[PDB]
Amino acid sequence: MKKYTCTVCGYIYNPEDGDPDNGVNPGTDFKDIPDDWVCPACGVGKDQFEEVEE
Ligand SMILES: [Fe+2]
Repeated sequence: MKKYTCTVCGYIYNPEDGDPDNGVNPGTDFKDIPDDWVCPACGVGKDQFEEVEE
């Protein structure tokens, strides 16, 4: 799974860690995160994130 970054603030979503305090368990691919989740650092929608190509 690839990491995704919030293109508004720079936060990085790492699938190995998830975002558990907001219901995203470690091991969740970004596309499977429920679509109403927002960036935990600035609050913008998932549509402002982009795949980080390794
Ligand atoms: Fe953000």
